[PDB]
This record gives sequence, C-alpha cells and structure tokens, in this order.
Amino acid sequence: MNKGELVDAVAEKASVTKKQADAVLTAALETIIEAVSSGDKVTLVGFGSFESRERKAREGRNPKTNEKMEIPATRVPAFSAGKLFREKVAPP
Amino acid sequence: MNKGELVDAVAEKASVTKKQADAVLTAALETIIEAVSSGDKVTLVGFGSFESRERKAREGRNPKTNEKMEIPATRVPAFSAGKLFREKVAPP
DNA sequence: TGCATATCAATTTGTTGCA
DNA sequence: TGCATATCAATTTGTTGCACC
Repeated sequence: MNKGELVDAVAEKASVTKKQADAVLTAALETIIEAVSSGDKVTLVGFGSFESRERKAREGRNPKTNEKMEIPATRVPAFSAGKLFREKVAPP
Repeated sequence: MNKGELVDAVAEKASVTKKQADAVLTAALETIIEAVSSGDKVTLVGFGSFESRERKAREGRNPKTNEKMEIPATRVPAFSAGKLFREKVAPP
C-alpha cells in the first residue's frame, strides 16, 4: 500500500475526498517529521510513538581500504510500535 | 505531542474540523496497522515505510525464577524512515 | 536497489509481575 | 511508563562503492 491507496481507504472510513484526505494525512506526516526533528516525541496511543535518538560516534571500517575509521555521532528518527499495533501483527 | 495535539495542529494546516481531522488520522492509523498485519508493506512518499518483520525464537531469562527460558518466534512492526525524514532530523 | 569487511560496534528488545 | 536478571543474546545500521553476495 502507497500514500495514494491509503488516502483512498481513508476517505472511505471517515468519509471525505481524495484531495481532502490526502491534504490531511500530509499535514500529519509533515507535522510528525517537524516535531521529531525539533526534539519532540510524537505520541499516538495504540499505534506507537516517534522520537529522535542520539547516536554516539562509533568505529567502522572501510571495506575498500580495510582501514579503521570513525562514524561521527548523529541523530536518527526512531519509531516504537504501540500495544494495539504489536498485537495485530502478532495476536497473543 | 499526542494524537489530540496532532489533531489540533492538523485541522489547521489542511483546513478541516477537529472531529473531522481526527476521524481521518484515525482511519489512516487503523489502515496502516491492518495492512502491515496482513503482510502489506505501507510505503508513504516523503516519510517512510511500515512493514512486519520475522523474529526467530531467542534466549531470555525469567527475572522471577532466574530460569533460562525461550522467547518464542514472533512478528513485529518495523518503521523505515525515508531520506527526507532522516535529513531533517540530521541535516547532511 | 542489493550486498559486501570486521574473529566490528554502538544499539534495541524481551524475559515476570506488580505499582 | 517504570523497575529489576543475565558476568544475557538476538536485533539493527553503518562504514565505501560495485553491479556480486
């Protein structure tokens, strides 16, 4: 399933337009990204949360030259699936 | 941020109602979960993808009885943030 | 796209049960 | 959500760069 297909399915459950539902899902996706980047945790009860996570510098290795090197510290977006989501993927 | 706060923020950006936007956002979240469960990979352009992943059985330990135990094989929801999301979180 | 080094290396998650 | 076990043990991603695996 892609964005479009999702938009289609959604328009139906809530009852709006393709243009509409698209506009709204987008608003949410861009807002999620913004919040996480700006250091906020996005929480969505049952579905899961999004957060940015710090990553320390770590040593890696050049597969070409075989030299040791340092992978600099970074920040990554992270997701944690909420309970309802986990339990639909793996029914207890 | 929470669903509600996301709802409030979303209603504005795309131009809808709070009861409306919510119902929409909800639709999408249920559908994502439903899709991922049935083995459907959800790929949203300019955000990331959701999929279900196999996990083999693995070793654990009962913190009560301190007995070694086997955690059964399962499936878990996984999120794969796209390039845009990653670059916003961590400018290149 | 996928896949590859390193006898990697920093990281995530789960295990019970109750608060 | 948290705590509290293992001198845990699977998991993930990335290092640079080809067209394999």
